[PDB]
Amino acid sequence: IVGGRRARPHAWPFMVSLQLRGGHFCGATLIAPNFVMSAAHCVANVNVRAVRVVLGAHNLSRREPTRQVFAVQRIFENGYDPVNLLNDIVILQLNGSATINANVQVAQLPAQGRRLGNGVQCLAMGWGLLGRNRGIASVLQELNVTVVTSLCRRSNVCTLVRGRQAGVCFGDSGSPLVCNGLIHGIASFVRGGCASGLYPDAFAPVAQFVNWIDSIIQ
Amino acid sequence: VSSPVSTM
Ligand SMILES: *[C@@H]1O[C@H](CO[C@@H]2O[C@@H](C)[C@@H](O)[C@@H](O)[C@@H]2O)[C@@H](O[C@@H]2O[C@H](CO)[C@@H](O[C@@H]3O[C@H](CO)[C@@H](O)[C@H](O)[C@@H]3O)[C@H](O)[C@H]2NC(C)=O)[C@H](O)[C@H]1NC(C)=O
Ligand SMILES: *[C@@H]1O[C@H](CO[C@@H]2O[C@@H](C)[C@@H](O)[C@@H](O)[C@@H]2O)[C@@H](O)[C@H](O)[C@H]1NC(C)=O
Repeated sequence: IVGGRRARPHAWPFMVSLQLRGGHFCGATLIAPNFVMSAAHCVANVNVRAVRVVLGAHNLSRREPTRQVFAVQRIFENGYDPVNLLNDIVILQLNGSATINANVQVAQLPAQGRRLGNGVQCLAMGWGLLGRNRGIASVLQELNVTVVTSLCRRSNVCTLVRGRQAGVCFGDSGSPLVCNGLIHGIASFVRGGCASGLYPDAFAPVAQFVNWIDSIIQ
Repeated sequence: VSSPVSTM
């Protein structure tokens, strides 16, 4: 997140860190004790065998005994278009079930077909690049955002912050867009650059796939 | 690629 604020300690207990070596590379969202939702390109050319699904985290710069690391069992995709960046959603099955603590909780999704219009206030998060200076975020980061329809596709849900150069950057892909306590977006791609101020940041449109998510999660 | 897309 560029131009954002630190999150309160585990204020968003559904926030997941997808790690490869020991470094963060994508974020995710816990939608069930044994399921994780993220971005399809986050696993496109990676050995999913080696990805550890870190959950219940705050500062990924050292070890937290409240953190619960998992591995990927099953990978579901509903037609990811790697070139057009369409349907950039993936459901990752867990290895096991997570302890629903105060630090780990199950996020919730909207209904199939729910479209947010321009003007709706949303919130983005991620451990991605920390902003202008300073790289990957050591501490989860927050950012108030508003939905835009201009310079966007309904094959996405788009987000702009008006009056400042701020928005999602590299490493935030797969992280959720919370709108009224509902997960409406998955961080897919930016245009021209992260906090460009002219091109809207694009999220994967969760509401278009819920019926598909419910067939895996139920 | 920028205006084509810049997947993070
Ligand atoms: C930035 O976003 C945070 C997160 O809450 C957001 O609320 C909506 C506007 C949507 O954007 C959601 O997607 C998102 O979760 C805002 O924090 C929220 O602040 C408001 C006002 O301070 C809180 O509402 C109050 O709730 C209390 C009871 O808790 C009432 O008594 C008040 O009358 C008032 O309604 C809200 O609870 C709080 N949400 C959370 C999760 O803490 C933040 O305000 C927003 N910033 C800006 C500038 O809009
Ligand atoms: C989840 O799986 C963990 C296994 O660790 C990892 O396993 C494979 C997938 C590789 O990524 C390997 O490099 C790792 O060591 C276990 O530690 C953990 O206990 C498993 N979860 C449960 C609930 O048993």
